[PDB]
Amino acid sequence: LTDLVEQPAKVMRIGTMIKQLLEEVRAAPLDEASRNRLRDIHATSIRELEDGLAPELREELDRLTLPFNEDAVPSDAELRIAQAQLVGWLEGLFHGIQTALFAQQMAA
Amino acid sequence: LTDLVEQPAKVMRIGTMIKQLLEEVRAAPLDEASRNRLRDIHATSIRELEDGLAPELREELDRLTLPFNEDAVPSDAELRIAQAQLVGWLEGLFHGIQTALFAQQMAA
Amino acid sequence: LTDLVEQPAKVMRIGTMIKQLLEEVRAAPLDEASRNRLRDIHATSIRELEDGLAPELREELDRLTLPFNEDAVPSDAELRIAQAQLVGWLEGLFHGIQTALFAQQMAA
Amino acid sequence: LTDLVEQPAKVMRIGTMIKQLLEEVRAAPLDEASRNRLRDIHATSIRELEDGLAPELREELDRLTLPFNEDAVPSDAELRIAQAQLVGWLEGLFHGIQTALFAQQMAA
Amino acid sequence: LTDLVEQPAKVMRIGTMIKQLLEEVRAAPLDEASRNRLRDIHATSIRELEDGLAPELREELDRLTLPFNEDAVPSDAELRIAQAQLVGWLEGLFHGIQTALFAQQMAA
Amino acid sequence: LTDLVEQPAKVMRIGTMIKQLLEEVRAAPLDEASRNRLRDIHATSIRELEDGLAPELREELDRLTLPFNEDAVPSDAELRIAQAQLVGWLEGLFHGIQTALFAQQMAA
Amino acid sequence: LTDLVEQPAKVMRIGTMIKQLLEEVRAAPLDEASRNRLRDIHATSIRELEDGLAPELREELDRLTLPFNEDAVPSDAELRIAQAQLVGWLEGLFHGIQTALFAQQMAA
Amino acid sequence: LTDLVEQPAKVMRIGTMIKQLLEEVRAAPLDEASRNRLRDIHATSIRELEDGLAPELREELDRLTLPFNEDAVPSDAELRIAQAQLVGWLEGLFHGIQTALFAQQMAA
Amino acid sequence: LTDLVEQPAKVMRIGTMIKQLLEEVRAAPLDEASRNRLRDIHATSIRELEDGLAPELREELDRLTLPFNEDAVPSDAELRIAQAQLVGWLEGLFHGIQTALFAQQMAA
Amino acid sequence: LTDLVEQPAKVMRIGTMIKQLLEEVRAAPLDEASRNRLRDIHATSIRELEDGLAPELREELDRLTLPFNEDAVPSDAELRIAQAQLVGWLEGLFHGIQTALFAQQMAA
Amino acid sequence: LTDLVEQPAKVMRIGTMIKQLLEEVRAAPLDEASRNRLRDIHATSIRELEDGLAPELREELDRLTLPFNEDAVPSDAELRIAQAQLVGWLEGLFHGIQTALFAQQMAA
Amino acid sequence: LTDLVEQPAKVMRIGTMIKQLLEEVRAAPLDEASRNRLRDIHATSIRELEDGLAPELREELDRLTLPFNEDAVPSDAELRIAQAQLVGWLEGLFHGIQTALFAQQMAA
Repeated sequence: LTDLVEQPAKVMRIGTMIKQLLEEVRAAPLDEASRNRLRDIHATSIRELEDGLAPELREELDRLTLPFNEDAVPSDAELRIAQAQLVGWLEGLFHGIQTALFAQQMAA
Repeated sequence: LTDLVEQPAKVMRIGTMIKQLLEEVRAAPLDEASRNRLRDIHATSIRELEDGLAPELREELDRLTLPFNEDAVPSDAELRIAQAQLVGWLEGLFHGIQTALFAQQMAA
Repeated sequence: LTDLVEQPAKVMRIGTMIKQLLEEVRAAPLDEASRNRLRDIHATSIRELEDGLAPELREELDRLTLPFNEDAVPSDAELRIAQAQLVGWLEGLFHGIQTALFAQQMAA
Repeated sequence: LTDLVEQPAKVMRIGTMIKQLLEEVRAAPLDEASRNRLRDIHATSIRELEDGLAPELREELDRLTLPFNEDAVPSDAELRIAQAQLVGWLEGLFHGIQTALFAQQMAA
Repeated sequence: LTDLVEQPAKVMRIGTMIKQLLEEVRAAPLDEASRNRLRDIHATSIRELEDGLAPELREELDRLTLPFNEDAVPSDAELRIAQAQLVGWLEGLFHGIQTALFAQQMAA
Repeated sequence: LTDLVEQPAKVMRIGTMIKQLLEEVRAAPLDEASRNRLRDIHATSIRELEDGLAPELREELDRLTLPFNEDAVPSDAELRIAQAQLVGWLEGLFHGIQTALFAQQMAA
Repeated sequence: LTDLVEQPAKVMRIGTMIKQLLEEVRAAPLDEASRNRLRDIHATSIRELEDGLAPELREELDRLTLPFNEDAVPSDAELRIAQAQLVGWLEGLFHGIQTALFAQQMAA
Repeated sequence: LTDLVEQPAKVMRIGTMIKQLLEEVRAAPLDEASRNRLRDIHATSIRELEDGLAPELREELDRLTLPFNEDAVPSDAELRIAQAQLVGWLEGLFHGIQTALFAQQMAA
Repeated sequence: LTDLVEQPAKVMRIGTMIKQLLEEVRAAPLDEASRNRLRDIHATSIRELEDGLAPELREELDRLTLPFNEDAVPSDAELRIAQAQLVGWLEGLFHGIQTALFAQQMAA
Repeated sequence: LTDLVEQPAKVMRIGTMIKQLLEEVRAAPLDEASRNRLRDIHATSIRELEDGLAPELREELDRLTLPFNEDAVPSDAELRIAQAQLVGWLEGLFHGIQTALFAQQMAA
Repeated sequence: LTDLVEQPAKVMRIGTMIKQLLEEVRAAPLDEASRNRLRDIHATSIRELEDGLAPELREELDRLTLPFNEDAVPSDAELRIAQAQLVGWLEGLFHGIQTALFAQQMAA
Repeated sequence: LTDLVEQPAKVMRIGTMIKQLLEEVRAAPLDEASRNRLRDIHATSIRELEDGLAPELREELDRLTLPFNEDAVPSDAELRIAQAQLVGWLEGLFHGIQTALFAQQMAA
């Protein structure tokens, strides 16, 4: 299925980034400036993520994803929600790749 | 196994996404916007779950599933209930899958 | 005997869904909307369990369970009670099944 | 001894159900509705327990058990006493079962 | 000495019951109804206990035991005292039986 | 060993009873009735202890023992002292017994 | 040497009785009746220890101990002090004995 | 991949420096002077990071990174966001390095 | 060295007695009576310690020790200082004993 | 490569001095005298580090570090920031060195 | 180097003493009488310490040591300072002796 | 090693002394007298440290060292800084020493 993740080095790069940033948001509350920043960051990280994925997962991700509004600073809640979604989605994707590796390299 | 899960990678993917989002709802209370977003995510996530499930499990899931009304923003409580339901349903589903796998690996 | 649980995949599934939901009700209090929602879920979840059980256990479960009243929203308490009973009943059913399997595969 | 518990699967089911509900009573205080439901559950559960027990133990259990007064809702305390009793009685019963069983497995 | 405990399955049954009920009394305070109930329970459990014991221990137990008054509800303290007495007495009795088993089955 | 404990089962029995009751006195404060009952239990328990002890230990125990006056209800403190005394005396007694047993099992 | 503790069974007995009683005085405060009681127990317990000791240690212990005054109820403090001294003295005596035994059975 | 990180020693240095400083930001709130210094450190550190990275990753990092507004002192929050990002990006980068490396060491 | 502690059993007894009493001083504050008793115990205990020590260590201990002023009751603090000193002096003494002893047992 | 750290003894020395000092600033707040003192120590400590580094790392470190102003006492915060940066920078430098050594001694 | 500590049994004796007494000072605050006492003790312990040391360490110790004033009771702080100095000095000295023993007895 | 530490026993001695005194300063706040004494100890301890160090390390230490002015009593903060500095410098020094020792023991 590895046909799904075109650039894996890149997806565990960005996924690790977003995971880290979410762990930051939990730490302590943000101000308008920070929340704004993290929105921008989220848009860019999804751009870069679609690049490292096959059209299958690009479009699935697009279907699950809700872009943000720029006319308003999103809440610390919306930021937690938006990033947690991507963290779960990625962690389940790599669960797929690694379970495939273990079963197959077990036969072999 | 096929009679259960047509697309295993996809159902585990989406399942992890829902589990993580349930962990966020538990983390701290949401606002009007975030709980709205999570309502959407819940709807779309069921959409995407139906694809990787045989029609039996499609319809069983539907019988267990409770759509939200777009005429009111649901409470953090309803969101905890809706997401928790899919998390339990999914884990009992995959527990079935693994009992089947262990049966095969015991047979051969 | 084994003929008691006609569909084992399905009862471990639904059982896990009830287990999770009870854990949510314990988490923090629900509102009229949420607890109403779990009434619905409890009624249909029993339906779906009855599908996966032999006439013996269908009829026993029917004797032990007290359907909810549609005429009023049940308490956070009654929901814990109703879910807990099926959780204990199922966990004891599966304890019977697994001690039986260990007995047989201990024989052979 | 074997003659004591004629239906083992059923007495283990019912037992686990009773123990689980007792732990719910511990969780948080119940309302009049919940206390009523849990009383019923207690009565019906003794009904189902007598079935899987030899008349000897049927009658000993009945001598140790105390029906409730249907003219009044029992306290969360009376429910704790009654269920606690059946939980202890049951574990002390099966403890008999497995001490004899282990004696047999050591014998052969 | 096993000549002492005529019906052992029964004494570890009841002993386990009373132990459990005492663990309940410690949990949280009782009302008049519960304390009354637990008195009744104590009388019956001693009746059933004397049955499973040789005349030796029946009468020793009688000498150590103080029946309750029915003209008054005993305190949570008297109930703790009364049951703790029987729990200690039983646990020391089974200490006797099991130390005998280990020493003798060691020689043998 | 005989020169110490004429009836070992009985002295260990009663000893455990006293230890458990001391654990209850520690648990929470008693009332007029319960502390009265425990006074009785203490008297009777010494009665029963004398039987399983050689006359030497009968009289040594008596020299260490302090009867209560039936003209006043003793404090929870006096009860803690009286019961603690027998618990220590008994454990040092049985510690003597086990040093003797280990001597025999080392000899043969 | 070993001739110092004439009756070892008795001194480990009484020693354990003093150890327990000190642990009670620490538990919670005593009243005039209880602490009076421990005065009596301390005086006779020393008597009974003197029985089980060679002239050497009888006379040394007499030099170290300060009998109590019968003319006043001793403090919770003096009782802890008086009991603690015999506890340390005995524990050091038995440490000597056990290091001697290990030395001898190390020799042979 | 190897082509991705051209100067490994240098990118690891800079990374550890950034992670350490982020943990200082967590330690306690900073003053305007400290926030200014740490901003500078952030800018200079991205300068030094671009050097040890292939133009591919140079440009991806630049697309993900957000320069600060020198016309105002950023919050302790913006500093937490920016450094947190580079820490996640870096660990997800080197995670790529060692997953490929381990693949090679398993191959040969 | 061996020449240093002429009576080892006795110095170990006295030491354990002193250490135990110091821990009582720690337990809770003493009264004038207890402080007086414990002073006496301190004086008498140094008397008994000098006996089991060679004149060398007899005199070194006397040079390090400070008699108390019998014209006034010493604080719980002075008692902590004096006993604490003898406890440290004693452990540092026997530490000498066993370091030399272990040297011998490694030699042969 | 190894030619980067000209004097390794000296840089682990000075590095440990900075590590400890940062741990003190965290311990409890400093005064104008102390924090002035750490300004001096930071400036000279960088000097002494530059001695033990190849031209490469001297110049890089110079680019990353921001000397302090002699015209004002720096905050407890700036001191933590300034020390933390060198702590991370050094720890990353030595992580590079040790992974290189393990690589070489893994080769041979 | 053992030429340095002339009487080792004595230095670990006194060192252990002073260590213990310092652990006492930390426990709870002293009164004028106790602090005075512990000063006296410190002077004497240094006298006895110089005896068990070669002139080298006698004079080094003298150079590091600050005698106390007798015209004033030193603070609990000065007493902690004075004793901690000696505890550190001694522990470093014995670190020297024991590291010498291990390296040499390793060659040998 | 000689090029580093001319007198190893002495530098480790004094180092441990300084470490212990730093532990006391941390323990609890000092007075005018104690902090004065520790100033002296710090000066003298550097005096004594210079002896066991090659002239290189003498002068490096001096470049890192900051004397106190005898015209003012330094704060507990300055003392924490001054002592912490020597503790870090010393540990990085001895860490260098042990890397050298392990090099020798790996070579031979």
